[PDB]
Amino acid sequence: DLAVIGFELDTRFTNTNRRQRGHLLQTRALQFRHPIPMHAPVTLPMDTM
Amino acid sequence: NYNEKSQRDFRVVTIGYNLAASRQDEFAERIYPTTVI
Repeated sequence: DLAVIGFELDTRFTNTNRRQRGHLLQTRALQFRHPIPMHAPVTLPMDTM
Repeated sequence: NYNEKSQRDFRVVTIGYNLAASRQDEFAERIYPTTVI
């Protein structure tokens, strides 16, 4: 029974028309907020006079 | 408001994202040199 019985082709469409979209590609943005704290003081006392 | 310390009017800095990559990477280019057809 030595014979070729079937085949498969590595065929693709030429997308002159937008038949397929493929993968999507979109823009995103993230926000990070960093408020600045105030720290405890250090003091140098002086005589007012 | 005895203490008026900035809470919302922060500096906004935009991080860049656009890139102009060079066709296939230098790794692929050294292996598969590009010929313009």
